[PDB]
Amino acid sequence: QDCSFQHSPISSDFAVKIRELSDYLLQDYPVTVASNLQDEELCGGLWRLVLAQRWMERLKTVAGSKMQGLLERVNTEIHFVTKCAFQPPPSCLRFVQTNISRLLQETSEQLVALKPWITRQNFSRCLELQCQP
Amino acid sequence: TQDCSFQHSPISSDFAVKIRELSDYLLQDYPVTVASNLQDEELCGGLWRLVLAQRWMERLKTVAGSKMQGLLERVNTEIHFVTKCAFQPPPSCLRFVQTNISRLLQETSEQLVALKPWITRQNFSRCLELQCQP
Amino acid sequence: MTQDCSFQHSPISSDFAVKIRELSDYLLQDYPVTVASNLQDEELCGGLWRLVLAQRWMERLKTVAGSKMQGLLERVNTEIHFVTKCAFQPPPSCLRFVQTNISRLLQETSEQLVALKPWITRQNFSRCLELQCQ
Amino acid sequence: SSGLVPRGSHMTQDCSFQHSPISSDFAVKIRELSDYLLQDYPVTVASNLQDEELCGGLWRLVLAQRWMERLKTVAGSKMQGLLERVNTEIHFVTKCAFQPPPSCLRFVQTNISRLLQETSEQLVALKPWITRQNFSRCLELQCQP
Amino acid sequence: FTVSIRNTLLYTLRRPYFRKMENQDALVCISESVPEPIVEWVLCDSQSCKEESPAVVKKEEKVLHELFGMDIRCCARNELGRECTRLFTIDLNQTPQTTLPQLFLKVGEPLWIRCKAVHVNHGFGLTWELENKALEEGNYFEMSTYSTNRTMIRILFAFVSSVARNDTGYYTCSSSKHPSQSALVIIVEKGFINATNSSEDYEIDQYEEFCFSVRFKAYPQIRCTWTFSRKSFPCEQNGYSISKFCNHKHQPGEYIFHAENDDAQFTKMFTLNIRRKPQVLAEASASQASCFSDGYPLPSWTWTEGVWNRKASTLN
Amino acid sequence: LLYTLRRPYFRKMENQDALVCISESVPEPIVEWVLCDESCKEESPAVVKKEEKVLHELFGMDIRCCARNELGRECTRLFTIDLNQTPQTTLPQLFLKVGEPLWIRCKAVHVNHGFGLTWELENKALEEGNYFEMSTYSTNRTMIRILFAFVSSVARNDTGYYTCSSSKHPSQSALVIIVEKGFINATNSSEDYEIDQYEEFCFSVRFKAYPQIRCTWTFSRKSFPCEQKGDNGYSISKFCNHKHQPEYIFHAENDDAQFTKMFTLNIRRKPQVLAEASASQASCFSDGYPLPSWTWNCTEEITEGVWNRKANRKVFGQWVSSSNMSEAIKGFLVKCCAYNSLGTSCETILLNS
Amino acid sequence: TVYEAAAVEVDVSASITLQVAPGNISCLWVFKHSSLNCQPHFRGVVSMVILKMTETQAGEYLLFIQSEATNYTILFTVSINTLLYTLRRPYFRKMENQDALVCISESVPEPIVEWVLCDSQGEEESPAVVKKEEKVLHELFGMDIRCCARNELGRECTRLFTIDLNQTPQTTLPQLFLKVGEPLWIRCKAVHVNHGFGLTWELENKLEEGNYFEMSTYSTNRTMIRILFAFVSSVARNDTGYYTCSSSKHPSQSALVIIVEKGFINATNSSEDYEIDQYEEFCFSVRFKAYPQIRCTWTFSRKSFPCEQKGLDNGYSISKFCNHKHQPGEYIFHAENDDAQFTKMFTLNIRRKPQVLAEASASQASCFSDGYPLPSWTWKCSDKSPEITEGVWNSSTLNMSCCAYNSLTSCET
Amino acid sequence: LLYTLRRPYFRKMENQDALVCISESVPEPIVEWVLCDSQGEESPAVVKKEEKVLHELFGMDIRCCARNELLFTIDLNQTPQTTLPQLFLKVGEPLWIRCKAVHVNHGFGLTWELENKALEEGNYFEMSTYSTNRTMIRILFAFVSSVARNDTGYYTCSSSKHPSQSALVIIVEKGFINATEDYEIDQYEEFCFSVRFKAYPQIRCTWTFSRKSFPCEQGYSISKFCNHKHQPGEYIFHAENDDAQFTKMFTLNIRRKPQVLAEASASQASCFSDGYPLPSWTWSPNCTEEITEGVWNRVSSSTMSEAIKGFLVKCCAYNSLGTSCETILLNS
Ligand SMILES: *[C@@H]1O[C@H](CO)[C@@H](O[C@@H]2O[C@H](CO)[C@@H](O)[C@H](O)[C@H]2NC(C)=O)[C@H](O)[C@H]1NC(C)=O
Ligand SMILES: *[C@@H]1O[C@H](CO)[C@@H](O)[C@H](O)[C@H]1NC(C)=O
Ligand SMILES: *[C@@H]1O[C@H](CO)[C@@H](O)[C@H](O)[C@H]1NC(C)=O
Ligand SMILES: *[C@@H]1O[C@H](CO)[C@@H](O)[C@H](O)[C@H]1NC(C)=O
Ligand SMILES: *[C@@H]1O[C@H](CO)[C@@H](O)[C@H](O)[C@H]1NC(C)=O
Repeated sequence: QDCSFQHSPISSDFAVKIRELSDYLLQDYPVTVASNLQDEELCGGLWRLVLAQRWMERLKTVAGSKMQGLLERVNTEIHFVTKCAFQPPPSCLRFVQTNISRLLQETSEQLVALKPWITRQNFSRCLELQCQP
Repeated sequence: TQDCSFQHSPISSDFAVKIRELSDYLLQDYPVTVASNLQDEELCGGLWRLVLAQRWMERLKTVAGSKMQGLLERVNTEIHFVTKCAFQPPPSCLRFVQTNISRLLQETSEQLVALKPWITRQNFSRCLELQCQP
Repeated sequence: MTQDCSFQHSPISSDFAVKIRELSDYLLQDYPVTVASNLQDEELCGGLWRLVLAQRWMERLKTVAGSKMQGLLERVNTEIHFVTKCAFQPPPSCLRFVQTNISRLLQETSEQLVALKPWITRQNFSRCLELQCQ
Repeated sequence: SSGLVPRGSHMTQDCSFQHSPISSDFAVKIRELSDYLLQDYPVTVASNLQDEELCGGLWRLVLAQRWMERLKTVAGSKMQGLLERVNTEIHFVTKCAFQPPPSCLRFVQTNISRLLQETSEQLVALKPWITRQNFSRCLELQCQP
Repeated sequence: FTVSIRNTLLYTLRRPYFRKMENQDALVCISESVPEPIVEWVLCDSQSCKEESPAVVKKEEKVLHELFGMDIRCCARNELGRECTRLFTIDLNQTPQTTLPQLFLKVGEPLWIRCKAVHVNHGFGLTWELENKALEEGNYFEMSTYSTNRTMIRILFAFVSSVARNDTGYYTCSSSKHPSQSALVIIVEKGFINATNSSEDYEIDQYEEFCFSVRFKAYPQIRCTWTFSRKSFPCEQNGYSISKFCNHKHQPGEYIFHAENDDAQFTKMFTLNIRRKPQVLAEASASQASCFSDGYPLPSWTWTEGVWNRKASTLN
Repeated sequence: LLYTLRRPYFRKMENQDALVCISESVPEPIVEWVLCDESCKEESPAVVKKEEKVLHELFGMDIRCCARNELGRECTRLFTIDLNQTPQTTLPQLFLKVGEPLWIRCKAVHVNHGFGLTWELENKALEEGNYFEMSTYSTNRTMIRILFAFVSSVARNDTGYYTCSSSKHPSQSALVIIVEKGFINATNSSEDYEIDQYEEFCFSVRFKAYPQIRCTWTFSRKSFPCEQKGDNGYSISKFCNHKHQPEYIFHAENDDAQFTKMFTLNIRRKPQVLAEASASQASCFSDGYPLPSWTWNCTEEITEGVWNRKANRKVFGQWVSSSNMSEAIKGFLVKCCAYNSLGTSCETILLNS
Repeated sequence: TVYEAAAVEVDVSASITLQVAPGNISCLWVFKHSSLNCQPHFRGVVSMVILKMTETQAGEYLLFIQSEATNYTILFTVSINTLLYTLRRPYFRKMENQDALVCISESVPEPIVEWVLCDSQGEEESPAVVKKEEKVLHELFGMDIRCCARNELGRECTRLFTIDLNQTPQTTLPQLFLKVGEPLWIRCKAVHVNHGFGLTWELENKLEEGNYFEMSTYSTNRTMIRILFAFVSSVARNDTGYYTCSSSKHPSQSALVIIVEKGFINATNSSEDYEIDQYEEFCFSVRFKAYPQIRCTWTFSRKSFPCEQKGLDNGYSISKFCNHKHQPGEYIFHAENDDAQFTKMFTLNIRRKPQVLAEASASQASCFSDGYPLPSWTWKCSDKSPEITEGVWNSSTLNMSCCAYNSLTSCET
Repeated sequence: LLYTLRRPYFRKMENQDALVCISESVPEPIVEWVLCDSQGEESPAVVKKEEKVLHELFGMDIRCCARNELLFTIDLNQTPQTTLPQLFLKVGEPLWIRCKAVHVNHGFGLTWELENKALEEGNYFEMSTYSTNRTMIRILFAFVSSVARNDTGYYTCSSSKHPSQSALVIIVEKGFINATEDYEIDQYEEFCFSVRFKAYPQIRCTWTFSRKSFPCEQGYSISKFCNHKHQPGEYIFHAENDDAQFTKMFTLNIRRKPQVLAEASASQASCFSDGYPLPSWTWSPNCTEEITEGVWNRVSSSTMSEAIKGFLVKCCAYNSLGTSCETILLNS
């Protein structure tokens, strides 16, 4: 199932929803980031957003009534990655423990860099996550 | 010689509300610690654990966001009275076990409830030295 | 099937005890880290499971370390980084951790590598991927 | 009294510095120690020190100094040197007979990074006054209530 | 299947009363009325605008848990209108009021006196004294909460299920860190309106600034009306309450003030103001004992040839 | 000093995607951005005010700059086209003087983010430096989108029909009318009115005028201001405090235009015939009514004897007037009647010296 | 306790002096079983001067001090032995306890044993090379590892033979020579990313258990270096052969081991006699393959100058000499090692310019005299006014009882 | 890194307690600060730091160098190098004198003084740092923006735990060279020509002879020249700075050893030629000892008589280093 966005799914006020979630988070809560994702100028940020998105769902299950709303509001900002049939992570994909503050900061950076290209590129080859050989 | 007693009750009536409000913004599986080998004397037990829970509220404030700092401090005020007493530093034999912050908050609430009817009737002078279980 | 773990060539270096003594020279020995309290007695997976956990600690420590301390941690992290070559499953819910000194964690890590050195290339560690509780 | 001055009947409290004990390169020795420290190591700072525009920074430096000694005992061979080098920067506080902390003094757990940062700022603010003020009344640490 | 909103035409709106919920420390507003009313708790600050929400807050719940705060009052609203009962408070922090507050209530009603004191640390107590004598176990309760810095607010409430002559008297609250403030409780057998009425008639000049006044100590809060000729206007209703009326418009006549509560009534008649004026006029030439000169002048002097007819506004 | 209060104008901040309010005045004014939510902003509890230069949260129902200095308060509302909402004035018209900046925000709300927005000047594409689009999320994964269209300084070239269409919404449009100087268009005609005696009557004036006019309802000397309220398109000003008093002139004017409308008023009352009077050898009655018409055994027959009626001897001053000799020949009691639309009334006089 | 030590060697029965915060720092000399008073001078220097080094003088000489310590003791060993001096090159032996090497260099007097590890041409001659005098080396990884012994005779060094599989393929199969009995040491280093790679030695291709061992360590960003070195306790003819190392992620590099029964110098002397060309940019050369690095000397007339005994990229070392200064004669190259000697005679005949007649003699006939390498003269009669005539004789002089013929002269008869 | 174009000057950075090197030159040069661990030297073991702004002003030998191929210290802790050091400068130049003192505890001060008088507020600044155990080093610099005759004088630094050491400042004119000959040696002696001079600024020197000019290894500074090659003649030393010049002529001769091999005699007249700096001449039954009275009177040679009787006669040269002779026949 093809992968492209005719209309931009990235909102203009996404950095606000992340700063608001960060204001109620304990910055040293342990989450993970991929350590060996293949160097790919087109799929790179998209693969990490898919992974960051997978974390927003896991976090909602252990969050309190009000924290669930802040997580869901940030989840909506990057939920578009699920519109695509991204294949399950390969066996070779390794993850490294990081602070939730680092995950949120990187997520913001990935959305900024992806903003000017999200509607101009065909992301069909990104559906298979690749490891660096 | 160092004494520890409360003429007027330091436990507020709405403490369970400030804990439910903090818990609403917390990730329940955040790792904190609880003492694994506290001697558990019928008078000092809850007080020792509140001292330890209090020590955690300070550590948490240092890594909390602007608004989370206020929720922590508001729960810290509910159990801050334990610092009115000269509690000695934990002994070398005290071991700690990792637990969820939800478990720490729940236990703290339980300790305050059970301590509420006795906080002003008992002399806690012997609680200043934290003791290890046999 | 759930098999995928063995080393044809020994990943344990001959100068690993030096990188740990160099880290220890700049660390405050009382700094609180954790060790598993409930790891099943397995004779083959034991040291490997603890090295996986010690490895998990080297990453967490690098995030709160100063410019130069980051290098010492990373240099010890390289000595035990080989555990990540295998798809070790996330820790089970029943795994309990106990607070210990960073000096104890480093000393145990050194001991595990020494005992593991003569067997790392002769054994199949496929069954170690699932950490087990006692 | 362990042998008081035989001239003045109304005590003989003394604590002042004729020559400045604060070095100009103290911020360097603290940044070098901080480079090998785990910033979240737990130390303590006084929570209820009385508001005293003259003794304030001096009391906290005395306390920070007490921490440098405690830390040296649990430090590794090379970390001991970095601690001692920062200890020398604030060791002058021991030239004065500061009385042991009162029973009312409460301490709060803080990061070693916070302790080092405030020690640096206390030395900076104390630098222009260390030789102009009489610190005799600072020998008794005082609490807020 | 049969609960229709088409029934008897009695209808009522009895002011709210208070009752502490079971064991838990929270208050409940019981306001009676034949058409059941909207029960809303309102907590304000240093009050007084009932339609201002940037500091004052309204919470329609019928059960209030956050009893700490400046102006707590319960309000009932149902077809007939809105009757409200304010919770009597004694703030030991608030400056010494040179008035000694008086609390009036009809025998059978529930007495409620909340004592709120704010101290720096928790080290302080609060005590109620029924005229320097012990209070009953089921007549008091203490609540506490933390404020702003490490501040502590303490509440020491005193309550009577159903009052009687026995319960009337001087109540005082003292704190173990604050000055003892007091208030007296006056029990009444049936609503009352006590007003002197010492200004039945008045007199003023053609351009003088004047307002009719009525000072009254009455309970419960009275419904007042200032009527004159036919035109009736409502009113803007120290221990007593003083009602005023200034829109006299220099118009002379009877200005009657009718005020009444649930079990009492009142009516005060205020006669004319009058002013100065010359006003001259000529009457009928065909007349016995003077031709007559009409023209109502002024109350000052009310009206060459002798032997005139009798005058009574017009001189015949 | 030459004190002023020129209405706010808009300029998009060059750095980011946010708008800036440039209101000119002497003395310098209070610049406050007000976001109501509903195209009315009647009260102030639901309404949200944010007095700060440069607005960043441009999403919302009624956005208008507002507030001023010692002179008063001049406001400029941001023209909006909500495709998600019901159609307001069917074909809205936007008027503005040549040189002023045109601003039209197009807002649309859709369930998923899969939808676009486009501006068109009558079936033709828009310039790159004349548009900018923003987007944000709402309620349950909803997406709101705003595609503003802007002109730095308008001219005759820029006048025309603008339309906004969405790739999941119906295309709504609005026409832009550029004006060379201020205007007041109102159906100016000499209007005369006449109320009965107690009926509720209101004077009205419908007008399409730009910029917002300063209006005044003056009569005799007493001048009272107006509720210049604005669904038709034009604004209708009303005046009801007539007090049954019988020329009400409405003078309305803007920066580069003026207007004045004269309204005549009367009170058609039933005739009063109580003014009976008779000199020797001549007798008459005085009738107070807008429509008088006379009539002269006892009081059963009409006498057509002597007359001296009052003709139109009051030009331009026809407001209130009485009306007629009925000369003696034979002496007797005689009745005299006034006639009008609302019936009759009479009085009887004796013919004696 | 604190105690320092130093070695001394007595050179003839001569009178020599021994000297070693300027303040009141107490002194006390402790000679061989006898006490001695002190005289301190100042920074700070104390001395003990002996006149005519007797058999009694030689031995233990201690010097105790006390100022900023309770005891500050020094000790010196004065040796009288006579002429049994030596300087045998360093050898290697792996410390029995762990995986670390030890340098055993034999000599009389005992030498300073210093290990030198420095990067092999990155950018010798110690610009930033690391010298570490320890006699026991543990960090055997990286660079060019060579040990050096230095005694009264001089400095002899033995470099550890390395085979870097990670380094560029050397188009010349290296040869390792060593005398029977000496210890063979061939270290193989291979750098790979991932640590997943093995190393293997083979002499008979197709090695002894106590002749091979491997070490490993990590580099830069998770890189891995592996050392698999082979060692022989005492070599013999049995151990001579082609050794090769192959890696399970690298190309197999090799080197041949040549055992020498005795020390040797093999040099093919070619040309031997030469002639200068006035402007020819020449340098005398000598290519030689010799096991013990030879001590060389270029001597001429009496003036002897040492040589730049550089090594050639073929196996042999080529020594050069260019400071000929166009001076003619015998340039002899004498080179010798521990168990062998060599000498090559290089004749040189430059001149290249005729020198005219000068002597006028009444006795028998006048003389010629010509400074050119092999002139040919003619005797002439057709001088200024006008013939070939005979001239009998006993530079190249000629009695005529004359014009020179060369490739590049004049006279008056 | 030679002192070419305008030599470096110093200026304290207004922002912090650190010094800045301002060296003027056309093309701008490489400005490098060099701090040595000991009194000295240029050997590659000390520390070079090209930064133009130096912050670590504590240390033994601090000096700034301007290159591109176009700090006066008083240590109270240390022993005095010379008896009363002299500092010379041209009017307008900036004076810089750093005083360093090392003490065990921080309880000690440092103070600058002129001839029994205190120093100006904008002419002094002090820094301090810790050493070894818990030692304290202190540097109290004194500085003049632009010197004049007013600023010339004896400056001294005294410490509240150290002995007061001093130095005099001489600041007049714009450049001087103060320096105070014929020589002769035997062909075997090892000799070096010398020149002691106290000069400021650093002089450019040149040792020229015949035409061949060779440069030189330059309280006072002593320049030497030893490549004489036993060649005789005039060796002239020309040294000069920005506002001063100098030239010294050195005559050189060789041993008076006489060579008498140049025998010659015309008929009826005879003489010998003697190659020696100091010749002195001497002219049958006697065994070559009888002196011939003579008729005529007797790098350069010398010459003797007219014939009366014919015979073999010996003639001798005499000098400090003995004699030598040759014999000629009086025939034709
Ligand atoms: C509680 O926090 C505030 C903010 O730091 C401080 O309160 C002020 O303290 C000073 C000194 O006692 C008083 O003069 C002010 O009136 C206080 N203001 C308020 C708003 O409380 C103080 O640091 C803390 N302590 C107290 C007693 O409030
Ligand atoms: C009320 O009055 C009665 C009179 O008999 C008495 O018994 C009772 O104690 C009084 N007090 C209360 C609180 O009821
Ligand atoms: C090893 O060398 C020794 C001595 O040269 C010899 O006796 C032996 O047979 C050799 N063995 C092999 C396997 O080469
Ligand atoms: C050296 O020369 C000798 C003599 O001919 C010969 O026996 C020997 O094999 C040669 N060695 C080498 C390696 O050239
Ligand atoms: C100073 O430090 C050195 C090195 O640690 C030590 O040897 C010396 O004893 C110390 N000085 C004193 C007086 O302790």
